[PDB]
Amino acid sequence: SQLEHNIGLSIFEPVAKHRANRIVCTIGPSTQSVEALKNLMKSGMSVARMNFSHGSHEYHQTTINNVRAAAAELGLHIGIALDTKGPEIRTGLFGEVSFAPGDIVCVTTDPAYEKVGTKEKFYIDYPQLTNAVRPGGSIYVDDGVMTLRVVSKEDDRTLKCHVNNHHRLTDRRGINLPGCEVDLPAVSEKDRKDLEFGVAQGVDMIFASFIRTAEQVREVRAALGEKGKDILIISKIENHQGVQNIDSIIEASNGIMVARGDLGVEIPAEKVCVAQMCIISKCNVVGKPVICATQMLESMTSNPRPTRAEVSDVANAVLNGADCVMLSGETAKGKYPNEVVQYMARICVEAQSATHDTVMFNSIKNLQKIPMCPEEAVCSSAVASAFEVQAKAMLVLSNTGRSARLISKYRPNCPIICVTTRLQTCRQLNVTRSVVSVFYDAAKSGEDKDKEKRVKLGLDFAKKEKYASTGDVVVVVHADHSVKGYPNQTRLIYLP
Amino acid sequence: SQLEHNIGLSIFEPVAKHRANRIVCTIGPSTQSVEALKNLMKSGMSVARMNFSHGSHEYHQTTINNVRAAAAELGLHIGIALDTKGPEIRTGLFKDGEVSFAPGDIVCVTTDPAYEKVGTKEKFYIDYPQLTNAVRPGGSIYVDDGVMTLRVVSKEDDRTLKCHVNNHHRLTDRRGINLPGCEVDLPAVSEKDRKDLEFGVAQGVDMIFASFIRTAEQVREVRAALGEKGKDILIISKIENHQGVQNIDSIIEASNGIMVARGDLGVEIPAEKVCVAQMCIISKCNVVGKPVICATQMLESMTSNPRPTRAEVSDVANAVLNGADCVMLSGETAKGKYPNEVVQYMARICVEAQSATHDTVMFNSIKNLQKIPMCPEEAVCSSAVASAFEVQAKAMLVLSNTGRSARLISKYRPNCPIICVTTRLQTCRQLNVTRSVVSVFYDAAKSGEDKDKEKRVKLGLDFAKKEKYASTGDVVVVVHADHSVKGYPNQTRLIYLP
Amino acid sequence: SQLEHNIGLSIFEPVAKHRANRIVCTIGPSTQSVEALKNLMKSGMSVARMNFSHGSHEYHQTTINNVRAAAAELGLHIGIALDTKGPEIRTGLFGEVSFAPGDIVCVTTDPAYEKVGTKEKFYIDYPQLTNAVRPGGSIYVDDGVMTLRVVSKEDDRTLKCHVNNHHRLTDRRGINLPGCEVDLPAVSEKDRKDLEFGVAQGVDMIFASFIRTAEQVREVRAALGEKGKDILIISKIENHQGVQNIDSIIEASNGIMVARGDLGVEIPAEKVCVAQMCIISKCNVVGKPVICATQMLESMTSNPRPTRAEVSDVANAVLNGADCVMLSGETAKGKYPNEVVQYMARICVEAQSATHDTVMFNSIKNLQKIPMCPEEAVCSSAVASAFEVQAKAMLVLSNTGRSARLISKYRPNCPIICVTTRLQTCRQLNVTRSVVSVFYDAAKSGEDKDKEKRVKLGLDFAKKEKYASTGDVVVVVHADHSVKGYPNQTRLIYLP
Amino acid sequence: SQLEHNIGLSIFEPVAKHRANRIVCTIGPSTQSVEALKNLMKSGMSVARMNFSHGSHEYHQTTINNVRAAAAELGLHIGIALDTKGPEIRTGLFKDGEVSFAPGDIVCVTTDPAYEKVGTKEKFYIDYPQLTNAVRPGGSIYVDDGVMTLRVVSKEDDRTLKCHVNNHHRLTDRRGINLPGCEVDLPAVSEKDRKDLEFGVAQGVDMIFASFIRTAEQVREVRAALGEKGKDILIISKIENHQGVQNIDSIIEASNGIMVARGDLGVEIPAEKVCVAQMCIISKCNVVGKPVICATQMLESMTSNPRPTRAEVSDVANAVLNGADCVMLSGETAKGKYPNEVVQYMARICVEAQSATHDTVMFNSIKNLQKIPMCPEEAVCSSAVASAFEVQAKAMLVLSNTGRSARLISKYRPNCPIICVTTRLQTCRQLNVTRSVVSVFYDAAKSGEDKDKEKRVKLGLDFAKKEKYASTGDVVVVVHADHSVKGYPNQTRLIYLP
Ligand SMILES: O=P(O)(O)OC[C@H]1O[C@@](CO)(OP(=O)(O)O)[C@@H](O)[C@@H]1O
Ligand SMILES: O=P(O)(O)OC[C@H]1O[C@@](CO)(OP(=O)(O)O)[C@@H](O)[C@@H]1O
Ligand SMILES: O=P(O)(O)OC[C@H]1O[C@@](CO)(OP(=O)(O)O)[C@@H](O)[C@@H]1O
Repeated sequence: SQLEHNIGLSIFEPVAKHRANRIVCTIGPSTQSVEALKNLMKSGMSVARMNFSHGSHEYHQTTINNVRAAAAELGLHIGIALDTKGPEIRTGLFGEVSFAPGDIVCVTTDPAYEKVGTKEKFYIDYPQLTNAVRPGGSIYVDDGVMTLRVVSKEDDRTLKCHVNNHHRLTDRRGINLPGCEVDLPAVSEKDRKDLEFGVAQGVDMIFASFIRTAEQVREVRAALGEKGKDILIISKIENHQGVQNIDSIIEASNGIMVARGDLGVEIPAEKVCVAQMCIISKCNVVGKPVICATQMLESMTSNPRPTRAEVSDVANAVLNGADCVMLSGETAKGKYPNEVVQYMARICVEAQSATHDTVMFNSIKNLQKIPMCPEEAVCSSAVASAFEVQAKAMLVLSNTGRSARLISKYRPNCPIICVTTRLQTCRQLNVTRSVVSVFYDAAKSGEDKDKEKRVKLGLDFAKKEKYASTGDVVVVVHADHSVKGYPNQTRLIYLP
Repeated sequence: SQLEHNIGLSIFEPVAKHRANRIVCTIGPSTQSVEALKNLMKSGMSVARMNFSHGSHEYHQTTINNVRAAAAELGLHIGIALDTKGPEIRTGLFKDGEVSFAPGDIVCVTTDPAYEKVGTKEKFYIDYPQLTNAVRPGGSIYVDDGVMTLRVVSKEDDRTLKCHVNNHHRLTDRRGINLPGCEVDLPAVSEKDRKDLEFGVAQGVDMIFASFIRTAEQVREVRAALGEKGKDILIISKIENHQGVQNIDSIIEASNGIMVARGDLGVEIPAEKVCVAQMCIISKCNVVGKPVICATQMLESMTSNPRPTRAEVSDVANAVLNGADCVMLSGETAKGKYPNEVVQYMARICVEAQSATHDTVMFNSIKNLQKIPMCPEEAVCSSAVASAFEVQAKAMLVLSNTGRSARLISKYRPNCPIICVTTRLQTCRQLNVTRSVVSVFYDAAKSGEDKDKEKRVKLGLDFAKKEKYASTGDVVVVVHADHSVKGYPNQTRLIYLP
Repeated sequence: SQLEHNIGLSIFEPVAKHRANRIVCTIGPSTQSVEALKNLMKSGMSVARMNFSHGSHEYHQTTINNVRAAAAELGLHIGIALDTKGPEIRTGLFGEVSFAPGDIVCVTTDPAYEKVGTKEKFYIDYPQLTNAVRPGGSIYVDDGVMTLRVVSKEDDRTLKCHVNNHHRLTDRRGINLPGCEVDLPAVSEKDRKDLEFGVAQGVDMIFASFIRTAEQVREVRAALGEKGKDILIISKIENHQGVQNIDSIIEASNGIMVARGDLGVEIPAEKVCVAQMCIISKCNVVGKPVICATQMLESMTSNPRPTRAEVSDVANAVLNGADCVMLSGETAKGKYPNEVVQYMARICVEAQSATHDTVMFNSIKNLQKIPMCPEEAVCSSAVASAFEVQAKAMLVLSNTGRSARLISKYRPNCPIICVTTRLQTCRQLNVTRSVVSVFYDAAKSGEDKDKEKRVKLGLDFAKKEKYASTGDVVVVVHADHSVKGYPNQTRLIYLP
Repeated sequence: SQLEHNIGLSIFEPVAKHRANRIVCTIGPSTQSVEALKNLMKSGMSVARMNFSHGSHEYHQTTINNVRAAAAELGLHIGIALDTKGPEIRTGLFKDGEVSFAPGDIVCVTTDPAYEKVGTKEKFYIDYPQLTNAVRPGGSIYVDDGVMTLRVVSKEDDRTLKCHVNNHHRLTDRRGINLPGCEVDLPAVSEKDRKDLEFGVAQGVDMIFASFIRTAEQVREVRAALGEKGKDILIISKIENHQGVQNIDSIIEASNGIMVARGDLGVEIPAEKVCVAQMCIISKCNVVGKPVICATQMLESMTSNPRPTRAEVSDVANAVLNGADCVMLSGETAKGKYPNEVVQYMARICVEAQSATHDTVMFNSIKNLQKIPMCPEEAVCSSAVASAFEVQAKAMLVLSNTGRSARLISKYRPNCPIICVTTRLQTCRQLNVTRSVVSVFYDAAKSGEDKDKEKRVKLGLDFAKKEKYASTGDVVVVVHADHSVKGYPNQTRLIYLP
């Protein structure tokens, strides 16, 4: 039981030597230089997030170039993620006002009130407004620091609203419709240009904002088009629809972000913790990477030490089952970008060492539909045989990354060394728990039909990184001599 | 499995009507007035914490009087907790009242009290005579809440360590010292604690939060300090350093309860190791059935902001999921801008984590670790909770004079309120640290002996009905003694509310 | 796990002192005298079975009188069971023949062939014959020592049959239709007279032969009528229909007999073991007594020692979960009636001591629909609290026996002392595992509204029978001072 | 749970096509002819047992030759087992060749060999010199297969016990003696066993069923007796008395397998305690992965009747449910009227009990009791069986030269056939005592080295197809070594049948 595992926990035992979970950092002024990036990588960054809410194509190009130069200097494969600005609902032009508690205000969707507007009749660029918010429900303004409650519908396009608290305003502020189905495009026009940038520049994954339906995930894929077919889509769940539609969004995506900042505006703050637990477990169950985001070490934007709550939050995201934990402002524009990543890495390792070896393995395995595909039977059994011999490492050949993700899904307690023939697989596997990638250049080194070259490369990597030594058993997953497309074989071998 | 339970969780379902977990609030200038305290109680405060690190007896008397007046007007039973300063290690003074250190700086620290008032950048005093025994070369000394770190380089003599400063810091008079990973032979109770404890006993406080408990032997010395007049006051031991964590079993045995004092603990042990200690300490309390409080920075940002961070919301939820009876607020309510709002948030998060808890998993896990044979009252209490799950009881009702039997039922983590009918007002107040329990006072002076339990049972069932725990025709599980057994409950009944 | 429980088993540990399972014996010439019966009771008999297949009303009256006198001498409550002859299918008159392997024969249902018949055209008194057995299936003759396979339908009422083996014949022999729905009456005319005898003489239960449907169980109850409303009906499952309809037969009956002798003729012999396991567990799950019958110690009809298979069979019926095990020929007409019952009792105790304490409790509890009725919550929790304190006995007040059966359903490891106000409850509880009955005569002793007299009677019985001593905890189940109709209260008390 | 599994059982469902359990038959005048033996093999005999309690070497040679000829004509691999007489305790002779005892009779028994040929009602010989040490006053001596019982009353001298006869019995020359609950210091092997063992080794028998094993030390003495030429012959130890049961762990360690010899055991220990020993011994073999045979009277009534009793059917089913690899027939096939029919019945009951078994419960239970870390081949074998369950494999295929790896897979109780491709005919024959296994012989003399395993794998997959275990496009789990590892299998593959 969890309870019996807990009472056996000790703060005096050595922690795991090899960190399983993965850290995503947002880049910004704190961290854009090649030097800052290198330190960030030494500190524990596996994925660089470009927040496309702000900055131009030129700014983000500097980010891209600088990441790639930092990584080449350190001999690392660092994934690069494009986080889209996303379709959004905003007020029209004004140039300011002030709305102290108790006021009564009118919001219009007629586009002749866009450039005009005042304390009494201002624009909202969402043209379906008087559908979504029926009388009695709420309109959130500016990440919901200000709440408005609609009484009724004035003309076809205006609603009447009782203001609830203090606040100032300015043009083009952010609007939320909490608990309301929102019928926006998956992809804004700015998003189209940003995605096609991302394709052209070869980003590894897209963090797709405000994903509400499976259909919107497919819109994002079609926009990536043919040249972008192998770019991961990580759907950001940000409102009640996302949560409602989670099953089918998962099916459509390569992975999920629990985008708690935005989600905690759209749904009551205390319900985010139910959503988190639910979503992370649903992803664990299908073997798709999941990322926990937002304010995880927030106070380290300004302090050299995190709060007790913040350490807890990181530990528990790991215990919940998240592959990755993310940093936003902490690394983008904080005083202590390196220290915050180092803390995050230590907390990960600690939560990982407190995790019961085999509980996830069994739980996940018991929820799988029988019969399995052969490769999944091979990968789950390989993880079982890793526990059985206390393997210090596993080794998988994977070109797309599929097989690595499939092993990671069963949650072994050792590193998964993935020898791959694709640089982009090395980068994309950065969002998958446990996996460590080694590139085999098949053009340079030859075909390796019998797998011996890649196996040797992987076993030598295990020695060099001090995962294992001579005479240690390693579990090795790839195809036999004739099967193509997936691994059908496991071997236990002793390092020479 | 947890994993299967998670995938079935819903944000769309109604949440539990009755909050199981309890909230301890620290009182300060934000919240000390009668009016502020009524608001706090309405928002969900069950225990008022006084931090005796600060403030005179007069300040705290006002807190006590105000809490009592507020609770009287509302008809609530509210616990009052006295949190001791506890013994301390501190530097001496510095010349000019301050001195600045940079990395690489070598400084001698001495336990020779000659140097107490004349600290410099070269040499300063630390008031712990066992210093040169406690930290060897290589070991660390933490200054000013760990903000500054010293590596001990060598022992110069039997009272002097040569140290290396690890980082930039400005140091003022009499800063706190922490000796990570060292035993520490301070008394259980300082001279000041005695005057505060005596004050506590005189004013009739319900519990001590005893600072810096490292051994069971110190818990007993706190009990001895409270004397005969304080024999009934709960001792909740604060676990604050590596020793406390290492001796947790015997400290639990000796205490009435535990507080995981995360702020201090995370200065003594690496910050990341606090989550491991929390999970362990909380579970070990659950297993023996003693209340445990989780403390420190749980909603810290709401000291200034009307909304908590995402980290802070999950912290509260996860403390409840770990199994904590209580969650605590410190500066959030002592000194903060939004003391009502933060208690309201804490209460909402509590209810949400409770509703996301698998109903029977704790019950089973806790039951499976008990030694067999149980004493009869524990077999009675655990089997009552089992019966409650089996009929989906909306409430349980237990007669308890000391609180023992209420705490014993709560140990098994029912998913419904536990209505306790008690003959002691102090039990009413002290059950505020116990999950699920709701107290009703039976006045035996007014109403008579109640040997056959009928009046107390009627009072409880009326309470359940009035307070909307249950309605006519609902099954309620009722635990007390039969007509002859004395000293503990040997009987369980299932009863339809009349 | 079962496997881990097994490897811990020891043949050197003391066995349980108090036998939980119950033994039914068939009476006959070996065992009809008052003396023989007394020894049989001393040996371990809890229920006397009168086999109404043979013997007259007068013969069985002697059995009844003699049982009641033996029991009164020993101060015991012995249940008396009437096992009905049952509707049956038989051939017509002949006066004999012989059918060595390979022969070809014709069977008719025209009743003008009843008194006549020979090697070539003999009667079968089941008039729906050419419906049930379609060409290709089989007709069993004389407990299926002889099998016949039908080729086709000659005239409306005749079938043509290929004989399969040697055998002789005589008038009025037993016929089975293996795998065929058989549309007979639940109650034969002989059965009506026998049941009304049973009512008049006050038998405790009816072992109802050849029960195929719930509806037939109700026919048996209606025949018992008003004066017999409280007589247990134990339905004997004897063919594939019984097995198919088991759920609804269980619902209708007070209990079940797995009538393996008859069942092993109707269905393939090896399938009886699947049926046994299934039926016994279904009864355990609803808390209704079940009896395993037929050939359990067969060879002890003639030998003073059982075979290894026979000892195994008894042990495993107990391990399967059966309340009772039965003896037929072994006690009715064997040389060693006392020894066979003594063996059976020792095997029961051994299997009981090898049973894991709490596995049944949990298994049964986990299959119950939540919410439970209050009395069932009380009874299951009382058994849980018995395990928790290692109670040496439980004590229940029960007038109908309902509450005793409900405690027994949760399978405690100690005796269940039942204080009852009805002599017939004492007798009927003989088919329920663990239960030991004490009669409280309320007319003689008074009302006992506060339960103290019956509780004292039960606690004194616990002392006298050496279940418990002064200072032992006992779990005591009855109503509180105001509730009527069921127990709502449990207490743990120390024997004074 | 078992209980939930039971309630879902159906008599109407199709049963498994391939029998997992194996059947050992004793050969006698009913079954010795080539023709009788072909019929027996077609009916399901996998191992032919010779009972060396009776019969000359010539009789048994005929059995061996006939078994081999029958199996050759059918193309079957059939194990041959030699069951030793074993050492014995017996009475001496009586005057007039007999003597009758009644209850209450006092009789002296002596270990003085002077009395060996002149037993009377007053005094007779028992050929066990340690008698007066082994049974104290109060203890029992069992005569003539326990049919007669003596209570030892007193010790008259160092070679004479005064006894009380418990029951009526007529006693003839040289009846068997059993000393219930006493250690018994007979040799592992009698002088006769040596000539039988030597005969066994010369004729190339596949296994010994070694009688009356009480200690691991005796198992080793049987192995030493078989010498170098018999180093490869399986020793299946017969557990026959309390010692055997008490030392089962070390006897298991020393043996290749166990037979629960219920007939003899139930003379030594109370008859009811045999079910407890059976369940324990069978499970302990399952846990270490050594074959276990259940024996004695399993279908006894079919010695004379064409149909078994209800007890006998459940006995076979329950031995299979306990976990026995094999079930045995003795007189049923040696001396009986219906030797084919009884084997056919045994086989049908086996298949029914197998189909009623929960597929994965054994796998899990067995796996959870293994020490971690496993050796790599056991991790390979148990994980292969896991993969078989996960894809609902219709067969597994394993390369094994000694049988070790086949037995290691069988240990984990897959629900499908385990096809073993072996390079030794003797392994083919010896795998007949192992659940699920079906052997194919690869002739390395004819067909070559097969270093890369491809020929042996093809032979196995062809076998699976020909024998209707699986068809084209079915997944099959395949276990052997990779191209470099020697001595054990380090590799598992899932392969679609071509
Ligand atoms: O790229 P994924 O989809 O993970 O499949 C990789 C697997 O396919 C195989 C066989 O096709 O790759 P490879 O051909 O490169 O040797 C396996 O060896 C390898 O484990
Ligand atoms: O006869 P059953 O149906 O078991 O009900 C008996 C129960 O009812 C009660 C209460 O009605 O009987 P009683 O009135 O005889 O005292 C309980 O005390 C007793 O446990
Ligand atoms: O005879 P056992 O002990 O089963 O060992 C057989 C195993 O060893 C190996 C390797 O040595 O045999 P082989 O050399 O005959 O190919 C594996 O292929 C095979 O599975």
